[PDB]
This record gives sequence, structure tokens and C-alpha cells, in this order.
Amino acid sequence: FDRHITIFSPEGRLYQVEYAFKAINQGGLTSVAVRGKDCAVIVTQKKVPDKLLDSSTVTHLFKITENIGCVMTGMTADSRSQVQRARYEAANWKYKYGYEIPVDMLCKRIADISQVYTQNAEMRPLGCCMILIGIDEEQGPQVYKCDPAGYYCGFKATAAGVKQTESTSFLEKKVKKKFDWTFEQTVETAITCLSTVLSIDFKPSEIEVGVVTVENPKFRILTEAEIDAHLVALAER
Amino acid sequence: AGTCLGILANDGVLLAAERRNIHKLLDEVFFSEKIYKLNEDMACSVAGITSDANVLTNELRLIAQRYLLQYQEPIPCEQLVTALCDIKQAYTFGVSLLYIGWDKHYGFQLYQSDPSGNYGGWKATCIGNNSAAAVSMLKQDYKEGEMTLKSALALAIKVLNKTMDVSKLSAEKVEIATLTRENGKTVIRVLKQKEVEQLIKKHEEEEAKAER
Amino acid sequence: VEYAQEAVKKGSTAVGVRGRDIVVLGVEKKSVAKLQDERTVRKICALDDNVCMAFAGLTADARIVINRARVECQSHRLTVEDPVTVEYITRYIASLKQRPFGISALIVGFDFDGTPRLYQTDPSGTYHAWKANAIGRGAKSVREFLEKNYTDEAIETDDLTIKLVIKALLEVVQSGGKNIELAVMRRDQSLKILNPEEIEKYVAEIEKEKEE
Amino acid sequence: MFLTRSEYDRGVNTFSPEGRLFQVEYAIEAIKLGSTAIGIQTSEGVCLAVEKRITSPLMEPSSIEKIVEIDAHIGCAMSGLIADAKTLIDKARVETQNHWFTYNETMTVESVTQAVSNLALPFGVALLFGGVDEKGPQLFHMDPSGTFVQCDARAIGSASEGAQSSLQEVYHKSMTLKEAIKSSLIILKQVMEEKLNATNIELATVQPGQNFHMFTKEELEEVIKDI
Amino acid sequence: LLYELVSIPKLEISMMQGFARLLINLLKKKELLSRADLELPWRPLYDMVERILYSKTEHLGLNWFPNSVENILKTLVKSCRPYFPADATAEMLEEWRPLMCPFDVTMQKAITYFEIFLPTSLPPELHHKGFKLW
Amino acid sequence: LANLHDWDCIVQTWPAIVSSGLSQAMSLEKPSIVRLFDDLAEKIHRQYETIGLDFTIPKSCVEIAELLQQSKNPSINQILLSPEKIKEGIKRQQEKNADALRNYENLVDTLLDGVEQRNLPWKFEHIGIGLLSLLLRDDRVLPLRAIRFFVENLNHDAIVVRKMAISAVAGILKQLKRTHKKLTINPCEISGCPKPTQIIAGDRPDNHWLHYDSKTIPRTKKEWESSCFVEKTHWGYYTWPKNMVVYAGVEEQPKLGRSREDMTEAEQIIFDHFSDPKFVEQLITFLSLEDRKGKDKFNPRRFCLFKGIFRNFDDAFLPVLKPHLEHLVADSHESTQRCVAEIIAGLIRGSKHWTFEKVEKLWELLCPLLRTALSNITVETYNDWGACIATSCESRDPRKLHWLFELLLESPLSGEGGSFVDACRLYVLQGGLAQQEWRVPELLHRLLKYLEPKLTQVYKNVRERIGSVLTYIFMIDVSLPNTTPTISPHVPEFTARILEKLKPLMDVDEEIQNHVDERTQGIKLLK
Amino acid sequence: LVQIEYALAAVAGGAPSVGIKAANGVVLATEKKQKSILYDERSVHKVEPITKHIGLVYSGMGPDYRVLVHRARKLAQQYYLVYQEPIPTAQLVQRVASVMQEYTQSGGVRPFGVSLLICGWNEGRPYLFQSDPSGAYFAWKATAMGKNYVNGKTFLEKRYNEDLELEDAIHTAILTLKESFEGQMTEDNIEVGICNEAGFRRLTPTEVKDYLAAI
Ligand SMILES: O=P(O)(O)O[C@H]1[C@H](OP(=O)(O)O)[C@@H](OP(=O)(O)O)[C@H](OP(=O)(O)O)[C@@H](OP(=O)(O)O)[C@H]1OP(=O)(O)O
Repeated sequence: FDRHITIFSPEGRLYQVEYAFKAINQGGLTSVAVRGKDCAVIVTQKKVPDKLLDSSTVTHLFKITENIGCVMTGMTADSRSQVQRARYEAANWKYKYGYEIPVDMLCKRIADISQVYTQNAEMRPLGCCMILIGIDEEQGPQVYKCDPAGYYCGFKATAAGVKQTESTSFLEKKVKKKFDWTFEQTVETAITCLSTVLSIDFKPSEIEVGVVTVENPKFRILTEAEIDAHLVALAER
Repeated sequence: AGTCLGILANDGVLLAAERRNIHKLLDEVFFSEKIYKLNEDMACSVAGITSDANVLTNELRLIAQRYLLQYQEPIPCEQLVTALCDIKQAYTFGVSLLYIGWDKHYGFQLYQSDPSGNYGGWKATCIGNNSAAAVSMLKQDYKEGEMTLKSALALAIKVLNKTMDVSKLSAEKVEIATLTRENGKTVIRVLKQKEVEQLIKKHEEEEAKAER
Repeated sequence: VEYAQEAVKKGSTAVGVRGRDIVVLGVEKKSVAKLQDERTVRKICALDDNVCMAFAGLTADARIVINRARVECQSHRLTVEDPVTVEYITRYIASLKQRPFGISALIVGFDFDGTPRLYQTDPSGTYHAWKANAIGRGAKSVREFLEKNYTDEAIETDDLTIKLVIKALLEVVQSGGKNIELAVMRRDQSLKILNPEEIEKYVAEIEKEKEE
Repeated sequence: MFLTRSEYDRGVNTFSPEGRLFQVEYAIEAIKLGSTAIGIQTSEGVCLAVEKRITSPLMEPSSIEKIVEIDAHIGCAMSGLIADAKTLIDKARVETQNHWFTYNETMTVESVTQAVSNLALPFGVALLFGGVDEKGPQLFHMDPSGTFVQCDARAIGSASEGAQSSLQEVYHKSMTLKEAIKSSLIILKQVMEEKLNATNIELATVQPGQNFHMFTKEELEEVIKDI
Repeated sequence: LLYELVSIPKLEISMMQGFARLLINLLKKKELLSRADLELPWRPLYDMVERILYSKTEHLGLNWFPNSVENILKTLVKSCRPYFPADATAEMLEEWRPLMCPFDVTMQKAITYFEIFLPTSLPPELHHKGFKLW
Repeated sequence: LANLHDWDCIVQTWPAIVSSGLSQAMSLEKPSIVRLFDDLAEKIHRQYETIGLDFTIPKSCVEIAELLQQSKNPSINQILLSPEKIKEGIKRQQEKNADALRNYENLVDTLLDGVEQRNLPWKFEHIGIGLLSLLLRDDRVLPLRAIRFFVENLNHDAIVVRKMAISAVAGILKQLKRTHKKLTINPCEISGCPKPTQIIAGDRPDNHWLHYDSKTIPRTKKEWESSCFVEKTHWGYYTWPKNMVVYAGVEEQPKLGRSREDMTEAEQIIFDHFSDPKFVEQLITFLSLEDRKGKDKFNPRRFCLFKGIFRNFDDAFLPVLKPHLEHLVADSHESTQRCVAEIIAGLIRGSKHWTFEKVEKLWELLCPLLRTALSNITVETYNDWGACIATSCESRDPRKLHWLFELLLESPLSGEGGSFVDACRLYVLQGGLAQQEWRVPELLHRLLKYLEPKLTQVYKNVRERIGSVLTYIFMIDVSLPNTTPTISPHVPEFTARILEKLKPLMDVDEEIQNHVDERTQGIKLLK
Repeated sequence: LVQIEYALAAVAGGAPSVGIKAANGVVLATEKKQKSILYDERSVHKVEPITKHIGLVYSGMGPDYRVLVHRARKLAQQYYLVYQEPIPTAQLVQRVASVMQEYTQSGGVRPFGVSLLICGWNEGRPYLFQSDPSGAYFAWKATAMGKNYVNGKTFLEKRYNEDLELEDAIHTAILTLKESFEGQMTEDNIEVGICNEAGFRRLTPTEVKDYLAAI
């Protein structure tokens, strides 16, 4: 009914697609991906509100293949569903086509699926954001992000969530000043960015970092001792 | 919008459409066409832009070709119109059609279908822009039962002179199709630029003679 | 249904009577336009070989009813080997829905043994048999004419049946002659759609019985 | 008189807060529109009377059927126009014949009424199945809701309740079939107020001996000779 | 001034609009004049409405009025009506009372002229020359 | 800026807006340019107001304006107005409404110069004629060349220009009408009765001479010239006016039958066109042509064309027209019967002011024409003769056109043609007796006396017309206050005779509804 | 339908696309501004090949656009399966506009918010076409799309001529974007594709940079 389903407004807008980005902000959580010379990291925060909850199960970092990882931001069940669909499309690319799916092709595929939600009126847009990282064989580190509108793009760095705009301002002042690279700095840039806009001076039980490197393209989820090894190195400077 | 004439004679039929371009750079290689051959012995013109025109025209061609596949004969002309008007009855295409044809049962023919699924046989008619002006100008001057293609082309350019909007009737702005029988074969001849020039200059010579 | 029934009353008057060895079925043929060809407007359509039908109402909706009944006459003839009863194809036409169509239909003809039948379908599907009936514009007054003049001695010969139909149409059809369309059957033969000359002869013998 | 509607009526598939489907309610109390039709079950057979309401004398009275033959032992009188009933009638005929094909026996009036009522699950036809089976003569009313019930006198149609209150009073268990036919004609003449002749009423009986039998014009006028 | 000048028998109706709109605006607040200050006649208003409401040449296409005229003259006469002479009712009832045949379209003319013109706000010292006369 | 108010801005703009059709930087092939000239011609015709040509402030407005420029509550001390420049004011105003005249007659001429300019597309001449159609004045007659133009394109090959020309030439014949003189009758000077006070409406003794009575129609030139002929159908029903106009006798009326040398030289153009066979055959060919099939009507615009023809010339054109309308009632076409109904209506209404010999010659013509035309009435045709006859006797004296009623109440319910012509001739007659309300008491009694034997004997489409006709028969018996009981048929007197006839249906034992004695005909009456 | 006009409202809000039909080819330049410096401009492409001889570009909604890029490429290759001949450009526009019309007839969906500029080269002869969200298609000499397309369509109507070469048509397609760019275009923030006899190709940014240096 022109603002209830995904049809055009008189000025050409899709209001349910606009409200899915409001729904991403409902989670309260901000994710940041930055990209280095031979590395691409994803950092999100790990606010665990209930203390008798198993914190090893609350995670927004997801393995898609061995070489491709993923941080999700938004409505959490929508996020797990879009992760299962990405895992399906990755395995089916490998089966049909005989090689591992590129990060741009997976992110393009998930955005192509999201367009269908934005165009058929009987289902809603799936109100969450996927950021895919992974190492391309010919292009190096790739950071791709698809939104509930069905857009995707490649990103020198990006952010998703509540403090997305200020994280974008931080990283945008950052990447025109330096060419941020090296394994250590790129985790530094993605920890400082999250910390600056949340302003809460991290302890490692509170964020979680996922990396890919060109030297080992396996998607790793950082150990809490390793987030300590970055937070101590960042917190004395 | 668009408009076209259709005039039945004793030795043939014609369609006489507009070629008016809405913008100075629309190419016209694509928009030049307005007459649509449907089979070996039948043609049509639409009231509308080229996209839904082709959607109607290819369905008409497909009905004519499956008739030819069944019977190895061309489809009789009222029967193709009946087939498409039965397609347009089930959809109640805001487009009207104007058919010229020849079949072995009924000779030269001139049909006109509406969007609602009806059709009618006419002896002269117009669909599209200034339709009522053209048929009111045509009902005066169409001589029933005694007109030839020379008088039919004269009526076509006389009616299009004072019903087309183009402000100077030239051969670049009119497509004329002429469907005659030549020694056992139907000839749908889209009548070309030099002959439309010769028929406009012969018309203008008659009006400038009657002005004296 | 009520929309479809008010579509009928606007339509042309159709009269059918059933005789001893003839069923006659006459429709007001109507001046359509001037440059219109009146061949395409039928209004009397043969269904099988022994079942004819006149309708009143929308001619786009009628044509699909005529086509479906005309296919099912042959399908019945292909599954059961015998011709349709007028009861059968009347019950099939009244069973047709689309909406209902928007026609009423007088369905005359002969069954295999040789019995004349006359049946009348409504848009609500509630057919029933008649000895004489009218549908269309002015139908109740023509039916009131026919509860006075349908006697045994007015239908006892073959020509007085045709003249009963003409006198019934000549109530509401005020052109007096040329503007009515007849069709008789005369069992085991065919339709015999009456000429404008034969209708004019019958009108002349009806008029000659009016100075007396 | 005036207008009394609420927010809970004419919702097509929606319960009211009192568990009621008022879209269906008003579409059952709009099938009173049919002409009156009285069936009476007696021990000598069941009788079925219905008024015919012929329009014109150019029209065959034998061409509008308000009592049909379902099988040789079951007749049915509908109220309403025939074209609404005719899928239920054809369903009943096909069900009797499939029951014969599989089982080599005549289907009971209750099972025919149940097989029609399954197809009625509205459909807007009140029917009166009268017939004779191994349980004697039986009459079954089936309202447009799909609810069927054996009843030993029943009037459906335009004046169903005013005729039903008369059927509550003339009927008794020891009633002969001729008394039932005379009583059904008296109540049809009462709810009709017209003169009673063989052009505005149909009548059919299903007896234990003979088959389904529609009265002819000569046999019908002998009944109204003493009404 | 703008009453004698809005009612000129062959005045241009186009610029009569402005004279009438001022003249409505000058008689709009009725409590400022008192019938002892103003006694505007009713006859040049009636000849004005006949020329423009029941025109004999507009339907033949010879006049072409502005579209908002009827609505601005029916209030222009409504404005001037509480200042008509006392005798006007009795001379509006010898001139439209002949038109009161209920079988044709001229009864409509009578009752439109009564609904526009016939005075209803007179003091009770002369109700007998107002509504108790019709 | 295209329809500003002055003359000096229309005389510039309208010839520019018609003459911009041959401009060579102009393209009607663009669909926005056609939309704007249709918007330009559409807006001007929607917003033109007639302009000027006379502004003369009388000696009542200047009297009350001197007092306003000498009031001294608030003032600037301004001098008394010199009569030298109360002369320059008249001087400037008399030459200001003189080039209003010059600009009007210039604008007409240069619209005419522009609308036929050697190669101009048909849009721009259809624009330039409608703009020219806005200039039918009524203060003046139209310019002689424009009279020539609108008369010569009655038969124009475009139907749009033909309808503009029909409207324009009806306006011309109204501009060119000669004023008919009126006298004053005392209505108790022809009736001879005291014309009582305590005003009573309805059929009175001073009202009675104005009723149609079948024993007092003139039938001679002497009883016609000595007769009153109150034309309107409302005068004297309620009360008489202060003075009452008569339409005085032919000896003082404008003389008719002029021989084209006496005509006013713009009557010359209409005479020299409407009197030759070639213009009339093209006019009636174009004017008997179908326009919108199924949607065509009586069109009172074309009735006003022929009412004005037979109101200014009246005698010489019907010998040119008699073969054309003699041919035209015999056609069983629809639009030919449309054409002759408009001509017959305007020819009957046009003969309002004629001599007895000339209306006598008119009705010797029109009686077989109307007999053939009502016998050949059709479903495509019946509500066009119902508009012809109701138009032809609206606002006319019933005694003057008594030939209509004798043609048309002779046998409306006769039987040739069967039903539906009994119903429609009794409908065409219905509008005729409907327009002549309260003033034809008998002939409504003649219709009631004719048609009470026929309520039983008639079909379904006719007793609907019988019912509508009995409604228009008993309209005049009103219970309106202070109304004298009418000479027209009384509705209680009739339905008592119905209640006599319908008595055997409402008695005891309640058996009804057979419709198959004095009972089934009672059912037929009750229908 | 009203959704077709509202879908054209989403086209006119999109970025400018300009396509010019030269004598020996067809250009298709578009507006490709990145919202910030964080976005890799190398990643996503607006000018897009359909065949080796047909490319296209859009204005409006990119995700709607990829749905018809995928289906134009499917219709093209299922033509090539049948005929083993590269599809004519006009035939492909009929197929694609039939697809783009299907989503206006069916309820429960919306139209595409995208309008395509299909270019082509077949039988030694270039083609410029525009498919609207209604499903209607028009052949063009030159046209604009997206934001202020009206002003672009009259800027083109002034600088278009028929004896125009492909390089000069690249020059006057950059200028039509530059009349509405808002802030100094570069080789990284526009995107041009050309058809010629050699087939369709999207110009490399090093090749766009020299065209921009020539202006
Ligand atoms: O003959 P009618 O159709 O009833 O028309 C008359 C006629 O006007 P036309 O001649 O222009 O049709 C009168 O003019 P005369 O014949 O008396 O010269 C005219 O009277 P005025 O010219 O004095 O106005 C009168 O108008 P009215 O009734 O207002 O007096 C008007 O009648 P309609 O108003 O019914 O047309």
C-alpha cells in the first residue's frame, strides 16, 4: 500500500527498502571491515547482554568457505539465513564450476537474491548487512558488502551498523591520509575505528576480529589472546 | 497516438499511415515503418507505439503461419481478425488495428478491430488521431462501389491533407501500402517515395486548379 | 447476471417460432454505419447442421458462445455419433460462463426423429422451451403479440409460419421490409437464410392481407 | 426496517466474537428466495409438491423442472432457479449410478443426500430428496448450508415457515399418501392464493411399489377436483 | 456612485465585475447603514439580471459572459436588497406574479427572482409592505 | 496576453496566432505544439468576454460623482473641473469608442485575411474561424465579408467548420432580425367580463378565450387578422401583467415577401445563397450526413439555424427546399429523418409571424410531409420527431398551429406499422400536448375520449406511453391554492370510471391472477 | 499503470547516462560517482557487455539493472543456440523490453526502476536504443537518461550531426555528462563503452583519461 510493500513512491522510492536499513540499526552493533596490502580484516563488537548466556555462540563472524569469511550486521535471524544462503551458493559454485567462488561473485549473488525481496511484494527485504572478505587469486584482498537494497560494492574499507556514518568518516579521513597496509596496522585501523566511534576502550572479550591474509588465505577468527596482542600493542602508543 | 487510413476499392485496398517524428533525433530507421505485412496476402496497421505494435503483429503472424501449417493455404482475412479479436476478448491491449487483405472467398477486404474484442468490415475507415474527422471527411467523398486505386489514392491523400497534423503533406510523412491482385498473386506493395511525391504533387495541382 | 441481462434488452430483437415441419428464426438487422460492411454482423449462426441460433446482446460475448457450442456439437457428434438435441446444446449454452457472457439466445432446430424445438437461454443459465418467443429490444411486446397470433391455424402451413415471424418483427422493427433477417430450417435439409427478395415477397403477401 | 449492520457481518471467512460466520448466515437466509415446495413422507410413499410459476402460455410447462428424477426410487424438489441446483442434481444422479456400478444396489436416500451434501462443502440450493429404499419411504431436506436431516413433512422456499407451521398440524404418522397429496395441495394453495390447476404446480410421488412418478395433466387435475 | 454606475443599461459586463465586487464590499457589512441613509432602487438591478441571467442571445453565442457572474450578481443584488424602497415588494409582486404558471419553465424564473430580490430584512413597522404581502 | 481585454491587444494577437501557421520555424509534427494551439484556442473560447464599442456615462452617474469630488470631510484642495475639459473628456471618449469600432471591424477583416492565406494548415483555419466565431456582436450586425464567409462555408468540407458556421449563421439571422411591433390589450376587452380581484389562478372567464376550442380557430384570413393570439403558454394563468403585449396586426408588422432589392444588403448574401439549388443541395447533403452513429440527436443548434431562416425571408427558400425535404421524409435512413425534423421544426417556429395566406400555403405543404414522416417513424427516429414536434410548438399559440394537432391526434393509435409506432406517434404527440399546457383543455379531453376504449386493447410498449400520456393529461387538474377547477380532464372523474370498469376484480372470494368476460379485460385495464 | 510513472520517477533520479550514435559506431557514457573514497571504483561496472557486439547502460536502480543484464545475456545466447549468428540489436531490445513489460502486467510485483540504453553493431550498421520500464522501446540518434536528462537531450540536439565519427561522439558524450557532473570528472568516475565494427567494449580508464585530456 505504497509504503507497506516494496513498490514505488510517487518520487520513486522504496520505503520498505529504506526501512530495512533502519532495521540494521536495531541490532545496536557496528561492524568494520578494512583492507590492507595483503590482508583484509573484519571487526565487530561482541556485546553479550545476558551473563548466563554461552558467549561462544554469540558471534557475527561466519565462515562461508575456508577462504571466505563474513561479518553480519542487522536482524540476527535474517543474518543467519543470509549466511546459510551464502554458504549454499559458495558450495554450489564450487560444484558446478569447479573452482572456489570469488568474493565479488558471492556478494553479487547475494545482492541478486536481495533484489527479489525488494521487488516481489509478498515478502519483505531481509533487514541485515553482509560484509564478505576473502583473498582473490589475481586481485589480492577483497572486501565486499551487500545491503538489503541489492547493491554491492568493493571497498577499500567499509562499515555497517549503528555508527556506520562516523566509522565511514573516520576511515575516510584515514585512507586518504595513509595507504594502510601491513598485518598489524590494518587490525589497528579496524580496532581504532570501532573504538573511536563507540568510545569504550576495548577489552578483548568485547570485540571479535576475523582475518584473511595473502600468506595464508584461510579465514581465521581471532583468539582472545590474539585480540589482547593487538589491544595491548594499540593501548600503549 | 498515430493515425492511418484504410480504403477499399474494386481493384485493391490501401492503408495510408503517418510518419511523424516526435523529436528531432529519433533516427526514423526504426520509426519509419508503420505497415506490417502479416502473411503472403494480408497487412495491418496499429494505433500505438512500436513496442505493443510488434506484440500484436507477431501474434497475428503466428496465427497466420499455424493456419498455413495446418492447411497449406493462406488464412482468410476475416478469420485472422476473428482469431485476434478472440484473444482480445479474453483480456477483458488498448490499441486498434486496421487490416487489408485479399482472400479467395471474399476478395479485397478492410477490417477494423477495437480494444474490446469487436471488429467490423469497412469500405473506408480511419483509426487513431483525427479518426472521426477523417471518417466524416471520408463518408462525404468515398464513392461506394465505383472507386479504383487511382481514386482511392486520391482520397487517401485528400483525407490525409486535412486530417494529418503535419502542416505540409510530404512523402516523408506517409506510408502507403497497396494490396492488389496481379495475375494470381497478391502484391502488398509499400508505395515508395517518388510515387507518393507524384501523388501529392498531383493532388496539389488539383487543389490549385480548383482555387482558380 | 443483472448486468448481463440489461446487455440483452439493449440488443436487437430476435424472434423464433417453431412450426410443424419448420422452425423460423428472424432478427432485426440494423443499420450499422454507412461505410460499414454489413456482412460481418451475423446474429444468426448455425450451430451443427440441424441447430441454428439467434442471440441478443453483446456480439463479442456471443461469438465465443457460438464457437464453444459449435465445437461441442461436433464433439457430441464424435462421442455419441448422433446429432445434438436442441435440448442438449441449449443446456450446454446455458451452462457456459466466462462472469456470465451477456447474451440471451433463441435456439431452434430439429432433433434426429424430426421434432421441431425452440429453446431460450438466459444469462443466468435458466433455459426453457417455447412455442414462440422473442428476445431483445421490445421483446415483451412482441411476445404479447405472439400469445395472440400463435394458433394452430396460423402455423399450419409452411409460409404462414414465416409470415408469423415477420409480423412479429414488424411490430417493433418499423422499417417494413428490407431491415429484418430471416432463417428457416425445413427439417432434414439445412439452414435456408432468406434472401432480401424472398423476404420482400413475404412482406408483400403480408401487406396484401392488410387492406383486406 | 431501517438498517442494522455491524463490523462482524459480511466478512467472508471470519468468525464473529460469538463464533459466527455471518457472511454465510446471510447467504443461507437469501435462499428463501425460491418458490415453495412441500414434501411429505408417509408410509405409503413420499409426495413432492412444488409451485411452477409459468411466465407465458407460449412456454412449455414441461421445460422448467422443479421436481427431477434422481433415480427410479429417488426424486428431488428444489427451491430456487434450476441452474443453481443442476450441479447438485447431476452430482446426485452420478452418485446413484456409481453406487450402482460398484455395488449392484440402489443407493439410500440418506446416502444420496449425504453425497450431495459433501459436494455442498455456500452453494445456495435447498433441496428435498424424497425416496423409497429398504428403510421404507424417506424424505430428506438439505438446506444450503450443507446440513441434511430426515423429515416427514417439510416445506422449502418463499413461505417455508408459514407452510411448515401448517405441515406441523396436518401431519400424522398414519397419514395416507392421498391425504398427504391433498394436504400439500391445500397448503400450496394457501401460500400461493391462486387458483390451483395443472400449469402452476408440479407434483411427483415415490411409492414403495412403483418408481418415481411425475403426475401428468390429467392425473393432476383429478387431485384438485376435490380440493 | 458605484450603484448608478454598475447599473448602466449597456455597460460592459467584464468591467461591471469590478464595480460589482466593490459594491458588494461596500454593502457587505450591513449594520453600518440604516435605510435612513440609503434607498437604492431595485429596477436597474432587475434589468441587469435579465440582461445576464435570462439573456436572449447568449445561447446563440453573441454575449460570452464571465463564468463567475451569476454567483457575483446574485450576491450583488443580495447586498443591495436590504436598502430597496418600501414599495418594492408590491411592485415585485405585480411583475413576477404574472410568471407564476407552475407548468412551464417561467415559474422557475419567478421564484429565482423572488429568492434573489424579494426583501426579507425590513423593520416590523413595515412588515405589511414586506413578507406579509406574499 | 492572448485574451487581454482591450481591442488594441486582440487586433494584434489573434491575427498573429492564426498567421503563425505558415512560419517555417513552426512544426505541428511536434506533439507539444499541437497541444498548445489547442490550449490557446481552448482558453480564449473559455475566457473571452465581449468587449466595448460603447462607453457613455449618463447624466445620473456624473451627477452623484460631482458630489463625491466636492465632499469636504477629508480632501486635497482640488480645483473645480473646467468645462473646457469636461469637453475634452467627451472628446477623448468619443474617439476612444471610435477606434474600438475601427479595431473590431479591422480584427474581423484581418482574421478573414489570415484564415485564407494561400497555404495554411487546417488547424490554423479551424482556430481562426472559432476566434472569428467569438465576434458575433449583437451591438452591430457582423461585417459584410464575414456574413459572406460564414454563409459560404455552411457547406465546408470539414464538419467542424460546418458546425461553427451553423452557430455563426444562426447568430447572424438573430442579428439581422426585424423587430416585430407590439400593442397593449386590456384582457377584459376581448373577453368581456369584470376580471375579478382576490387573485385566483387557473381556468377563469377572462382566461377562457385564450384556450384552444375547436369551434373558434379562424380558418379564414378575416378571422385570423381579427384575433388575439397570445403566444406564450403562461400569460393569464395566475394573473395578468400591468401591460400585456399582443403582437399587432400585419398592416403594422415588418413586411415580408421582399424582392431582394428592398433587403438590407446582408440579407442579400443569405438570400443569394439560400435561394439557388446548388448551395441548398450541398447544404442538405452535408446536413443530412451522419456524424456520430447512435449518438446523434435533434441538435437545437441546427433548429436555431432554420428558425431564423424562416423568420427573415420566409417565402422564397421553401420552393428551393420543397424537393429536398420532399425527398427527405421518404428516406428510411436515420440522419435524413434527423435533417428534415430540424428543418420542419424551424419552419414551423419560423412561421410565427406570417400572413394567413402564407401559413395556409405552409400547411398545405407540411401536412403530407408530417403524415409520411410520422408513418415512417422508427426506433432510430422516434425521439427526434418527439423533439421536432415538442420544439415546434413550444411557446406558441395553440390556435395558430392547430394543423399539427389535427394531423397528430387523428390516429396515434391506429395499427399500421403494428405496435411501437402506435407507442411512438403517441409519444411524439405527447411532447406536443405537453408544451401547450393548461391552454388546450379540450383536445386533451379529445385524447382522453379517444383512448379510454384502448387501455385494454394494447401491447406492452404502448401502455407505458399511455401511462406517460395520461400523466400529462392530468397534470393540469391541480389542488393548488385558489386555483379555479380546470376545463382540462379531472383525475377523480376518470378513475371513478376506471373503478366502475375494475369492480369485478376487487370483490369477494379473492381469486385473481389468471390473465388468460369482464375480468380478464379488467386485468388488462389494471396493467 | 501508476507504478510505471513512479518507476520512471526512479529512473530520472538516477545517474546520467548518455549514448550517441555516430556514423561508424555508438558510444555509451555514464555517470559513476562514488559516494566516498572508501569504495573501490574498479569493482562494479555500469556499462556492461551483453554479447561481443551488444552492450548497454542504465539510469535508475542498479539491482533492477543486473536482473535485465542477466536476462539480456540469456536471451542473446539462446538466440545464438538457435541461429549460430549474433543476435540483432533490435531483436534483443524486443526480447528485453518484453521481459521488462512482464513485470508491469503481473500483480504482486513492481516494475523495474531502470531504463536501458542498448547499443549494438550488426550488419555494418550501429544502433542506439532506449527501453523504458513500461516495456516500450525507442530507437535514438542520441539521448540522455537519469538526472536532468531533459537538459542533456537538448544539449545533444544542438551538438548532434549525422556525419560524426566515433571519437568525436566520445568527445560529445563526455560533454553531455560534464554539463551535469557537479564537480570535475575523471577517468575513475565516468564509464564509457563503444560499439564499432570490432564489437562492443568498455573503454579502459587509461583510454578514458586521454579523451578527458582532449577536452
Ligand atoms: O418565437 P420564439 O421561439 O418563442 O422566440 C421568441 C422571439 O425571439 P426570436 O424571434 O429571436 O426567436 C421573440 O421575438 P419577436 O418574434 O417577438 O421579435 C422574443 O421576444 P423579444 O424579441 O421581445 O425578446 C421572445 O423572447 P421573450 O420570450 O424573452 O420575449 C422569444 O421567446 P423565447 O425567449 O422563448 O425564445
